Amino acid sequence: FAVVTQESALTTSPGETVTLTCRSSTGAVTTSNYAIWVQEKPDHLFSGLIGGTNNRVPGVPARFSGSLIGDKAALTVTGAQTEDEAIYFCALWYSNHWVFGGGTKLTVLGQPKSSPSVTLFTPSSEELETNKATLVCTITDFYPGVVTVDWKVDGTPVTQGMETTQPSKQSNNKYMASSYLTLTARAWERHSSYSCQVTHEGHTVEKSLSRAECS
Amino acid sequence: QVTLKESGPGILQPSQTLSLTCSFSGFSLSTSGMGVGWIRQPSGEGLEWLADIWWNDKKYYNPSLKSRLTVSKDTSSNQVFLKITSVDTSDTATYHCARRTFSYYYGSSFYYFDNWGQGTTLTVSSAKTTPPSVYPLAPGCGDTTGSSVTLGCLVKGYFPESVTVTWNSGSLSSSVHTFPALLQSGLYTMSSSVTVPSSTWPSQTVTCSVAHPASSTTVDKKLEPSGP
Ligand SMILES: N#Cc1ccc(N/C(=N\CC(=O)O)NC(c2ccccc2)c2ccccc2)cc1
Repeated sequence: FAVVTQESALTTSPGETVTLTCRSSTGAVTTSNYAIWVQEKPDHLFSGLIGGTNNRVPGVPARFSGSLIGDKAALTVTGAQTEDEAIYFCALWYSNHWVFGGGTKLTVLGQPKSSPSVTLFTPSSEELETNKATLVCTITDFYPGVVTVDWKVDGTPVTQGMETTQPSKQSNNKYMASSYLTLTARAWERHSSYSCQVTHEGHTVEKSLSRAECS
Repeated sequence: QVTLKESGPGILQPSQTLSLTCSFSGFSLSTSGMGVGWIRQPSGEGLEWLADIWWNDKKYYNPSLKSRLTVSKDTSSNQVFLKITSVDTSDTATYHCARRTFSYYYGSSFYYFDNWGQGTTLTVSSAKTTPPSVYPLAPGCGDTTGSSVTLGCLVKGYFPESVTVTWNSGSLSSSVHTFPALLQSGLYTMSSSVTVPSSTWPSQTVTCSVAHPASSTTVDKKLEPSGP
């Protein structure tokens, strides 16, 4: 019933050394927790990396090493390569059960950072007929693949209504994602300003719709 | 040549019983150190370990799922099973089975999750097969000007999953970005956007075609400009 924590995202460049951690909410991670490490490649491709807490599964590149640093279990990749860009999970053992961490999105820069291309669409007339008003805000061509979507109405924030998708990879190896804000035809016609606030690499890229536009 | 391949139902009504099978190759549960594990990846979430069953028939379970989970092996046929009763909404995820390995090196123990199957998907929805609603995403004001213009298609409320959209522009419907499904309330929702230069629309005709084989229905929607 413990909570296993790992960083959410880490960025590195080819040739660099990066360390990811795994911590137990109940104290120190010892050898008795037998830390495991697995890698997730796009399209449900999982591959085991570390067993015991420092033992490698045969066949795995020699650049992945595992150990215990302080009260946490760690995973170092010496000389990261572009194909190492993936999501890494870690699990700990608590006597009779395993509990996985949240995973870490690891980005190994195989190209310069790219800001997101945002676009915000308004409810179609055909949808408005059914008393429902969906807002579609598409975000593309961003890299690293970590972004943060925020919605508003008249300047005040929204705390109910959005559902953003997990970033997918494109052909150009860049990421894309899509967020929706569902309102009723009523709530839509009772406000004038709508915005999609997209955060990437510290900076914000906000888009907007005003119901007074188009003359 | 170690292989693992999971088998399951796909869609399920709440309350029903799930029955997964993990057929494997390149190893046997007769030999020591061998065993198989069950892990699931809830859509939009991380991993959640389910159960472990070894060669000596030692079973290990998820504490909260205990009362509903039951793992068993068939060394004879070379497959492992997993049953999960009173399945509800929280059980829609993709299920994987992985080879568990045990090593006792110099007093030190090691436990691995080496080989994994690609997975099988399960959607626990009470909903009946429903056709998709298609709405055209024409560019609103503010930014109607510019070099190129991005159009779109909102495909809404359908079941089960699997829908394919095709764009048709009279010049260069180049940048097509199809987005993954977002199961809202038993029915899905996805989007697809295409990009064309501001001189090839409304001039050239753009239409998005939608297909839902499970229902066989197909929709063609023309993208027309949004005005006052
Ligand atoms: N994954 C995993 C995992 C599975 C089993 C164990 N168990 C563990 N001891 C306590 C227990 O069984 O409760 N270690 C075990 C063990 C038990 C069951 C299956 C394999 C190994 C063991 C057996 C024989 C000699 C040394 C160690 C620890 C981790």
